[PDB]
Amino acid sequence: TDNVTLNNDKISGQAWQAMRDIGMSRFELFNGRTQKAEQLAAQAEKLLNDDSTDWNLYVKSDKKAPVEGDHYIRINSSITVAEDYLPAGQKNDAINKANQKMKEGDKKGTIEALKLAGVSVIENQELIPLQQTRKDVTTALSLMNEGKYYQAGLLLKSAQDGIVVDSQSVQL
Amino acid sequence: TDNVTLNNDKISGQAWQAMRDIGMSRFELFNGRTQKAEQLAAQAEKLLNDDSTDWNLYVKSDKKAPVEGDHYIRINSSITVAEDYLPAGQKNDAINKANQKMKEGDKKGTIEALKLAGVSVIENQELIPLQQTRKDVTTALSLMNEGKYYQAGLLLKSAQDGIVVDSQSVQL
Amino acid sequence: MTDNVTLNNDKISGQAWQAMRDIGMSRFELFNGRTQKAEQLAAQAEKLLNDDSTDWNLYVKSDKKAPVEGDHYIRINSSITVAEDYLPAGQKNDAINKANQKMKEGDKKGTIEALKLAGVSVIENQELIPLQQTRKDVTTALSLMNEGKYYQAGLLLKSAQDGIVVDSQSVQLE
Amino acid sequence: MTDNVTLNNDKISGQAWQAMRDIGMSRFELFNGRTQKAEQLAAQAEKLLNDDSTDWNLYVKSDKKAPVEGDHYIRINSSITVAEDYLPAGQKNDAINKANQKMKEGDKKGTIEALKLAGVSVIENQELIPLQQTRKDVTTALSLMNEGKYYQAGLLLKSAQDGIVVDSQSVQLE
Repeated sequence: TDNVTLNNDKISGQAWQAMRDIGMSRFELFNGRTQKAEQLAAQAEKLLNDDSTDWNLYVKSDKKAPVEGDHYIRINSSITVAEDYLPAGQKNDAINKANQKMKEGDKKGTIEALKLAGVSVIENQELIPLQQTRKDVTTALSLMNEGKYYQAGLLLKSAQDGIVVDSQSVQL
Repeated sequence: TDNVTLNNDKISGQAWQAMRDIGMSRFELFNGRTQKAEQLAAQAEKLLNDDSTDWNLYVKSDKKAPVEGDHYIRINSSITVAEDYLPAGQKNDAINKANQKMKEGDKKGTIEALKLAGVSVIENQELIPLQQTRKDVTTALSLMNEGKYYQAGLLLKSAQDGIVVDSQSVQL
Repeated sequence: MTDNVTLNNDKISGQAWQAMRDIGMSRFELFNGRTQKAEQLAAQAEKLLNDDSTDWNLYVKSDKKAPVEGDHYIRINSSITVAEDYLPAGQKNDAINKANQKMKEGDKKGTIEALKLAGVSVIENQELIPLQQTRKDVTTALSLMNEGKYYQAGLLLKSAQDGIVVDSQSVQLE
Repeated sequence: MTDNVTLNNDKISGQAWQAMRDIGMSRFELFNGRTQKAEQLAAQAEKLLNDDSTDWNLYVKSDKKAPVEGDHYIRINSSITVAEDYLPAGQKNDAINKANQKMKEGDKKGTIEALKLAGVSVIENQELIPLQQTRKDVTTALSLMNEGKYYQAGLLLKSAQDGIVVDSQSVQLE
């Protein structure tokens, strides 16, 4: 399933699951189960090339991908808080306000109430370069079809090293 | 589903999925969807306390958990290789031997052939303390039932910081 | 503690890098029962970070909004990630030789182009900290140590470290 | 570069820590078109790691099998992870005060017990490297730099860094 960032940008659940599959496929090479490795690599190839999927939904438009003509897409998002010192009594009142804002679904009000609590919020967006990752998966399957399993492991690993984490303060 | 380490120790797919749920639940707090946060926290509570599950299957017996009477369990495993220098021609022959061993399902022969290629293999086992994590999830749900959403976020984060990565050279 | 530069020649604060190292060591010594050593380490970080003979604008990454109003991210480290496409070895080894010559020549843009021909993409990982927010964490951590509130000081030092972010960007020199 | 100790008082190599820092910087300078500076950094790491006036046994973590036959993991850094159970604040703040006094007193075992009463578990993260395998990576990286094979040298420096492992263990002093 798809999730969303705080600014409501879509996150690809399929590409996330394909990154999980790629990592398992590499493990199964070393585990001596080469056919399960190929199946896992194939599932990631299908997840990443699904023509039903609208891949433009997940593109992070303001980040230049390594290869020309490629794009980064979002595959996960997580939260980092950083608390500054505040007297506990004034912080508690501020957090109470934040909690009511979360219950109200007010995202911007949540960030603002948290700011008054000395709390800042970073959003870490995990990204992959879609076409680079597709090419890594396809060449890896080609190497598996040649019996070059270690070399396929190298390509799968490369796809995983292509993941970046873009950490940005929250601006709504 | 369950996976296995190289020595064939079982890995808990449910606890893995509960760690993924915990992290999403914390995000949804900040995202201002407190009820989806509670549902995600509840799914992790059910995954982690399933009495159908044989939790002793996943225990890492030789690692002392923080809290007394608790145990670490395995929730993931991945591979790190470290290549030493070898002339390319003698390495290629060694990798050929390794690839045939992987095709043969011979794990120990794979590690040995890889050694002759200058390649060593580390297994990173991701672990969680089961009862500590259960308690974190339950208190977090209690705090959500009191409307203390930020404070529940703290407990969910603590569960995630409890994850350790045990990296060990492969011995079969 | 001496400065370095990114691939684009932007300055990197070695003082700020050393403060973050001291902050980590300071927190450890708290739990190690050496609070006096913990304070000297945090005091070292505070004076590294607040040096008013240093021109902190040299280190700012201006295209990144800091969490706290009026703050800025500064560069404290740069590292390299490569990603290798599969290539006919002869074609790759040939372009690697070219990229090696460009590195000898000090030709950064030639190095990136040659590595492209070798199927190699280069990412530059810039480690950043929010300057003023980090100074405030250290200063208040020091106050807490002087008040004997050692566990609480460790909380603020940890929070300073969690402010470190890594900006991974594909290399574009021209 | 000076040594420290773990919570259990086992020695930590500051020389090895500094070599790993130099190895990272050396790889960066390769791509930065400063190969001469890259070699000096790797040469610094090699002589830090191979110092035969240093007693490398002091740093060995004997309960951890290194990947290569006859090698050993050595400690290059220690850090702290805490995990806090939810506790009635009054009960927690009370035990934190006790833990703060134990840290002032330099009483490591008292600090751990007091923190337990506060719902706080302490993990010590020990960063390790395989000593001989790391020396070999650096030495051959230097050879590759002298042969003008700069990209290939970066491969070996990267491989040295990927040998770093973190042993996270709950704190047990008695």
